[PDB]
Amino acid sequence: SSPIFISTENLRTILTHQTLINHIQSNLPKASTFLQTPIRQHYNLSPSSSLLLMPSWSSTPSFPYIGVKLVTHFPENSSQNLPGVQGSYVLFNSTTGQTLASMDSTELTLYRTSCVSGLASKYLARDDSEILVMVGAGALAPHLIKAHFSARPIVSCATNALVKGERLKVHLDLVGSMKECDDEALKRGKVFVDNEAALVEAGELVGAFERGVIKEDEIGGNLLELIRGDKVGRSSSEEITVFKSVGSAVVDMLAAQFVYETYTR
Amino acid sequence: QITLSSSPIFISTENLRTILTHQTLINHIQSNLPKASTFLQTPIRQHYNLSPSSSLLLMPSWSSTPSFPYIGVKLVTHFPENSSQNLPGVQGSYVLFNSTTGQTLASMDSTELTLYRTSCVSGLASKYLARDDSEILVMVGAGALAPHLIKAHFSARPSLKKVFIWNRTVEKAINLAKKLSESDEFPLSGLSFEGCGNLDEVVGFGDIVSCATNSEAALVKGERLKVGAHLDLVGSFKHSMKECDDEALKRGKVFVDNEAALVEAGELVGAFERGVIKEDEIGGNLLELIRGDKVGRSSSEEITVFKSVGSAVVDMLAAQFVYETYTRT
Repeated sequence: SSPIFISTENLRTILTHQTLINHIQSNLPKASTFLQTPIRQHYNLSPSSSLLLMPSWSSTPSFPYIGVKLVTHFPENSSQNLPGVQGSYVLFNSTTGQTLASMDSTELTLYRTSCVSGLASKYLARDDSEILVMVGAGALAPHLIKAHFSARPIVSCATNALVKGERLKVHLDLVGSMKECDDEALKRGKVFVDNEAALVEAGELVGAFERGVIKEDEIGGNLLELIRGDKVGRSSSEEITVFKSVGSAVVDMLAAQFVYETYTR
Repeated sequence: QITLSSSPIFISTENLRTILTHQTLINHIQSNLPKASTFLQTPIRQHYNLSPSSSLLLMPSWSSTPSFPYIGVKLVTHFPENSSQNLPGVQGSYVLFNSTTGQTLASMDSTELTLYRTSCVSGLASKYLARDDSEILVMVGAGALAPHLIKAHFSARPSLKKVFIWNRTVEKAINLAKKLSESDEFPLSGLSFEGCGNLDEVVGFGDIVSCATNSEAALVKGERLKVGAHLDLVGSFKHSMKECDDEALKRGKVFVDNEAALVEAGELVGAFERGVIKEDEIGGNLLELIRGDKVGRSSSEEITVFKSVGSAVVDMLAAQFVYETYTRT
């Protein structure tokens, strides 16, 4: 009857990066087919504040969920120990319309992006363990450690610090807008993204497109094509791979669904 | 004053019921409507056709004025064919945020919150429009809104002594009257309740006539209104049948809960479109009566009419009241 409040500790209890990685991996094709995702709604609430509404839904009974992410951006909060990005994700039953569950948007985002990048390591990191680099010690760091270790039982950039392509050992995992890689960390090899939107949102990508170092033909594919195998992952030995993630409503929905479903057994 | 939280708080419907009373919410609306209306920013709603038979609405509002530091988003789903499965068609959640820092503060059921907000807007309106010697309330409709509206009008007018509850299926009215008579609730003991099946016989009894309806059989015909009656036309989301005829608006002075009623109330729009009333002659909105810019009941013989749709500002007032009361325990 009632919707269920999933606090942050509930999220940490029920979720594991391994199982969420596998869930995303096995359901991203069908979910990307069936989920509807309108453009986001953005409102600033004051010269320094903003609200974002991100709905999504599938009304095919094979995936019966409506989701709405509500996000506040208060950047100046960072000048006072306050977090800039906050919010809640609300899940509804798409057959009856009942509110099913609500959970903290930023924690779910941590899990979502960390396991997306872990699944990307599944296709693009070479089979090498205990060799992990992490740039920054933000809240994303333990999440990304656990995800990458689940994938590869590589250097992940989640805090922002600029890494340069001349240093890198002969996989770079960029989390999404401040400089993260030099112009030609994309020189070395094949650059992959989580979805089409990255091609217009990642500052480094379209910035490298400005100066003409790479064309859009030269992008090696997105996470869906790699999962499916339509575009090949790592092919060489000491090859170059990078994966730039910006996020998508579809992965947010997959994660919210997994939380709610495995919480209710 | 007390317990704050850096987590959002889930206020259940049962929590809503033990937290709110109709009188306290009436007073909170009365004393904070002018403020909130001045400061709240409400852009156009967002509507999404989810399916040939279902839709999603998002209504955000915010005030970045620290004397009223809240952001609110009402998320509402409409699944009309749910009535075929004996399920509710209008569901959703209200999410409240701190507008100074941006943190999520509380979430609550939008449908229950709407019952409380709608009923208490009508009751507050009664304090300005119903005669203070009102003794008889006629409730047209025995649905979910009816007990709320009875309690709100009684808190508005404690001189009330008899309630007549009409419903097309009279047994629903008799059952509700029986339950309210045995209720034991304190804003309900100095009252008698009676169910009836013939609307035309009892409309003339009402010093207050409150209508929460959506059918042709529930039409309140203006000719049968008693002199000095106050007629409370309660609108609900996705309910579009006329609650009264043109004569009821012709006989009385018409007030609205806010300006949107003048374009959303089917009754008003048809009245305007046929010449029975004239828009500039509307008595005023609830904000104007509260702040004293327009007077309400002018005579003890006058017919008053109060038409309400809803407003984000009162949604926000109710959600704010629930949150702040929860934190003040």
